[PDB]
Amino acid sequence: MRIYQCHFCSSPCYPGHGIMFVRNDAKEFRFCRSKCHKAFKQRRNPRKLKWTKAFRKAAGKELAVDSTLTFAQRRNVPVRYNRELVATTLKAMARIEEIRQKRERAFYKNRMRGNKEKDFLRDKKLVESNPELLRIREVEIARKLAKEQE
Amino acid sequence: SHRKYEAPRHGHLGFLPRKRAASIRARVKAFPKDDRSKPVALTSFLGYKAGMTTIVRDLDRPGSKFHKREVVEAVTVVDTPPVVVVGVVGYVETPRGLRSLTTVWAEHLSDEVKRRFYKNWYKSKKKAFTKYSAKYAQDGAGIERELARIKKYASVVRVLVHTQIRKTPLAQKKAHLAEIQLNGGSISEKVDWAREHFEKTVAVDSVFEQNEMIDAIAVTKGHGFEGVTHRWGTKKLPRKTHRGLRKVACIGAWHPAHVMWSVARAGQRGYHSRTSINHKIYRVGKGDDEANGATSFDRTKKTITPMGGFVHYGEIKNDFIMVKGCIPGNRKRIVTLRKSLYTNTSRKALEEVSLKWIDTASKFGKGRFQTPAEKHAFMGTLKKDL
Amino acid sequence: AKSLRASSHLNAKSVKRRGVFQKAVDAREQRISDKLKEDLLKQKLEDLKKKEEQGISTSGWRDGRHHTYKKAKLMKQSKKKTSFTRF
Amino acid sequence: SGNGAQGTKFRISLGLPVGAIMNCADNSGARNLYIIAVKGSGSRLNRLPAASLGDMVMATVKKGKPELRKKVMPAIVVRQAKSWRRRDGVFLYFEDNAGVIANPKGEMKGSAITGPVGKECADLWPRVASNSGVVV
Amino acid sequence: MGRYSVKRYKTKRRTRDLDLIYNDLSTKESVQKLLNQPLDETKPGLGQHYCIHCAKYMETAIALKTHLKGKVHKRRVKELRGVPYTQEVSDAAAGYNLNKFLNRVQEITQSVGPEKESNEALLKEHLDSTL
Amino acid sequence: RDIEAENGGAGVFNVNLKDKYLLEDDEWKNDIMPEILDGKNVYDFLDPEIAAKLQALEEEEEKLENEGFYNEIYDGFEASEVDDIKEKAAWIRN
RNA sequence: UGUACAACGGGGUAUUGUAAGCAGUAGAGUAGCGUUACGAUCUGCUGAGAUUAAGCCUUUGUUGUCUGAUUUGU
RNA sequence: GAAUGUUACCGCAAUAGUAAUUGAACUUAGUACGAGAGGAACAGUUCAUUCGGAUAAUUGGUUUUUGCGGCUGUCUGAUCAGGCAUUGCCGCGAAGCUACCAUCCGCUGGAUUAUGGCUGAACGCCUCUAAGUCAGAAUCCAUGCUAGAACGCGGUGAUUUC
RNA sequence: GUGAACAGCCUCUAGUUGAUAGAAUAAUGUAGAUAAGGGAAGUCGGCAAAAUAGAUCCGUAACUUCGGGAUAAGGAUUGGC
Ligand SMILES: [Mg+2]
Ligand SMILES: [Mg+2]
Ligand SMILES: [Mg+2]
Ligand SMILES: [Mg+2]
Ligand SMILES: [Mg+2]
Ligand SMILES: [Mg+2]
Ligand SMILES: [Mg+2]
Ligand SMILES: [Mg+2]
Ligand SMILES: [Mg+2]
Ligand SMILES: [Mg+2]
Ligand SMILES: [Mg+2]
Ligand SMILES: [Mg+2]
Ligand SMILES: [Zn+2]
Ligand SMILES: [Zn+2]
Repeated sequence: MRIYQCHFCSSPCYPGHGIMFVRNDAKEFRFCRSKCHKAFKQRRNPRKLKWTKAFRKAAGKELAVDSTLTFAQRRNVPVRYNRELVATTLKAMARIEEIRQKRERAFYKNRMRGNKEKDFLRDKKLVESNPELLRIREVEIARKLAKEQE
Repeated sequence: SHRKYEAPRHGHLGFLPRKRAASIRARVKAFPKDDRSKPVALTSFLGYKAGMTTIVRDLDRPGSKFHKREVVEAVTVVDTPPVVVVGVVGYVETPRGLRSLTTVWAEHLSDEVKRRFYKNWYKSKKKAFTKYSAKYAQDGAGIERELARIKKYASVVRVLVHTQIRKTPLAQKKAHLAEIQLNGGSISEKVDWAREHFEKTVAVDSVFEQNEMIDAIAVTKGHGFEGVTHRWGTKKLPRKTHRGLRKVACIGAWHPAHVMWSVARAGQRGYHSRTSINHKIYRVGKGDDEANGATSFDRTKKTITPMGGFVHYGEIKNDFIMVKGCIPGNRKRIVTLRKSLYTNTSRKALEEVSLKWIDTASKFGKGRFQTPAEKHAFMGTLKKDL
Repeated sequence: AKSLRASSHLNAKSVKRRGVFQKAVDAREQRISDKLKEDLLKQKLEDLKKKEEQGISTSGWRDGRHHTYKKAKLMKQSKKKTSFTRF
Repeated sequence: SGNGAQGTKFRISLGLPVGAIMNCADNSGARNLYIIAVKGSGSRLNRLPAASLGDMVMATVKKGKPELRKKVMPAIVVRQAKSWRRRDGVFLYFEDNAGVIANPKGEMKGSAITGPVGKECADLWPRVASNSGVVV
Repeated sequence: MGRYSVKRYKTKRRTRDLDLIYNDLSTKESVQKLLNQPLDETKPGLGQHYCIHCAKYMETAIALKTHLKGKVHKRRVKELRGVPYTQEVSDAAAGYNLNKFLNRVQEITQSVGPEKESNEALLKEHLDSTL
Repeated sequence: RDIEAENGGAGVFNVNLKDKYLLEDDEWKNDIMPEILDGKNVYDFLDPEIAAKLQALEEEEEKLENEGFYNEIYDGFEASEVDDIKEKAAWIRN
């Protein structure tokens, strides 16, 4: 029992879900969904489809290179079973997930800095550009307040 | 003259008539044979079908090609909160058959079970069992006399129980009431057990356990009026045949000058009573277990309920039974779980189930994530979260 | 093949059934019965703790209502000649 | 399950009814195979006999050596395009349908098999497993 | 689902994959073997006039020339410009075999890429000379 | 085969493949190896000196936490002024 | 007249695939004086935006509703 | 679906129907048997064929969810947002339905036939039969399964203030 | 307007908005569609559907009354800026 990643969008592939295609060079293409499988058959480009992790890593929407992203790799040389080593690995997995999530948040925050500045400049230009509508708003404010007063 | 090529007939003449079942709760027609030296036990239980999901089983089956290998199997989840014991019925043997001699109820019943006695509950004065409950006063004569009658004459003893439907996500408030046979000690011990358990709850783990074969009794899903092609599985007629091709071409070519009862005809499909047998209990889950969706191989702390809940059902918050395969009835239908009528001699009845993983991905779509923490961790930070 | 009702297969099945399979059934019965007793005891303990917070002849008729109902029914069956056992 | 087969065979989705043409994956000189019968086939009115991966069929060579032509020979299906369920938990399929020529004991006429061979067929037939370079 | 997509990309009507064509173009020996093929009776043009980029046989040299002068061939050439998108890319985007994927990208940028580009240049000028 | 014949016979005897394990502790033989933890495979995190690698990662995290890697007003405007501008812009767009 | 019922709203869970608007020095070039003008497209703000029970799950919010007809006795 | 006080809940079972089938595999075993060549079966196990009954976790098909996106032509001055094209067309598409194109499940007591016997006359031998009696077929009758007599039945709750 | 076009599709002038209705969405129909793998195994018989289709370029056999056959067959292509 192993969790696979979708060949198209890198989403997890759990047992029973999705479909596998075997090419004549013995390469398995595992797909999580009919959506991804039909995209593969139509030969669309996953690096151009915006909803895929391959695109998001290629375009820099999420951090792709970090020291937390190197712990998980296919192990082709086995190690003998050790109970305490299994326990240490299990603790480390949760710790690594926590640190990776913190760094992901920071990466998105750095990518989205400047947003408030852009919003304020846009709002200022709109307010400067509409003197008549603001006058209507002030008349509405004054009439509503006079109604409350009387 | 003789039919030129042989074929088996279409459909099964022993499941006739294909009419709508008389009740939404399918009847238990036979209980297991009573062994008197055994301890007292319930023979059946009541639950609600909640849905299906997927498991991975580490199979131990000597002689099988999948011995020491993993298999992916479908399971059915039945929501089973404890039943409440409310009465006892005695049955005598007569030359005309079994006859109910007397019925004894408990002193106090919930409104949950009192609703079963009403068509218009909100308008009623709720007077049911009010005079009966007054028979428990002044040392309980009448009650004691009827229990004595059950002890003196009954050859069969059954116990009246009801579901606690308020613990399910169902919109229905009116509970389901049923007779469950007591197989166990003597008649006197059966009656003493019932009297002791009046107004008490019996949980599903005091009736069943894991690795046990049980039987599912339920009314199948309805489909309304159906043509012969899908009701009976007959072959479609060639294209643009005059007066239709979803027909039997000739309903009689031979002498009796009637239509035979054995000829396929259009009519009701589904909503029939069915008793399917030998479904293996894969798991008896407890409602207060925080990780009742987790196994010894999958260390995720999760419950059985899939993300977003079971489609058209809701969440599993009570004890549940996970049996492999499929059972008659659709989700949220009341089902009766019965103990085996015989000692199964197949080795699958002896196998011990060891689950490696339980699927909790969303059933409302092509669910890719087992927990919301997993979905959030995979997707990352969203625009609204900042 | 041998049918489901084949005598020799059913004989072999009965020989198998009297042993390890019946052993498994009996052991499961004992475990379930013990759980049932513990469930009753636990309910008694919970009810006791909660109430700590708060503080025979079977001859004749079952009741007078039953007496009147059955007497009237039997008289009606006599009058209308609708008795299964009497003329 | 056929003579020469090793053990039981569990049910696989059928992809090759009678009249289908699959590729020849061995090196015996045949190019394709036309299915005319399926070993171990049941009987039911109007129902076409069909083959899945790991089945033995009777086939004729339509393209290839004339020495191989006009002869009806056993073949074993090693690949199918119809998707089938593996019990480990995935539905899968190959690009093409493909079979290999055998004798009634299931021994390979050719010396090697080109392309992948389904695990179910390889595990069922030891000589296919011996002549296989790729097992999925 | 629709009839057009079904009957064009049915599995029995599948075409060669782009990573396989990238490997075909990467090495000179593969290029020469695919350029000089034996006379095969069952291929269009007796197995000659084969465009490696599109993995396609043409009936004639004039057909191959008119094909090379086309937006379809240029579309395929543009598709074969980048990294060939193995399963390693999807694994790395999930965050798994990251060092392996980065090593593969480094090898493409350092060795395999420029050699493929030089082979493509030589192949294009040979096609210009012979056509 | 003698063990099988005395226990169940062929097709009834269930052999324990873990009994021949050569481990440091014999009590570890009948131990279940976990496979999944929160959408992750344990096997591709399983490694000797993963503890040392985790410690080095934690030193990196501490260095960032000290450096300040994890941590309304404009020229010519105050906080109430930018709030007033924002409210007026929302009114205009509506 | 209440773990009441309903209509909306909120939160989940799913589906698609990156909204409108503004900007850039990204854009084969062309025209006029390194600059401006046109320009398919590209990039950013933006897994955005839209939809989500009609037979999905859930709910400390808002607003309302709880009312008539007919018949039955040993 | 009227009617046998009314209304409600839990039940009984007369009668009628009835359902499962076939092949292979491991072990027995390279054994009995055989100069050899060859080569079984019972008991213990595992799959599959045909049929039947369900079911929708998953895979696949289906799409008026006209849900999301796109495309051609034309029309609304443009952008925007839209209309029409007898569901305009293309891609994906949940839900529902559904497929040996998907999954699960399908038993055990009595009496017998041929036949093999026991005791034993007829008939001072003998005899499975005459009286009596033991086994025994995928058979029969049941167990189990479906309906429940709308003119078969039982147990139990409540039973009206203009 | 599109387009070779009095084709089909959309629009302006002008003209209609007539044809028993409402509610539901069983079977069987009538009219129209889509379908995994296989590809005529269906059937008296490929009936019916599907597949082809505009234009530009390359190329085109037997036979022949030399006029044809011919759009033979077989290939490359097509948007926007
Ligand atoms: Mg679903
Ligand atoms: Mg036929
Ligand atoms: Mg009967
Ligand atoms: Mg046997
Ligand atoms: Mg069916
Ligand atoms: Mg338009
Ligand atoms: Mg004698
Ligand atoms: Mg009746
Ligand atoms: Mg098809
Ligand atoms: Mg024919
Ligand atoms: Mg025929
Ligand atoms: Mg001609
Ligand atoms: Zn995917
Ligand atoms: Zn090309």
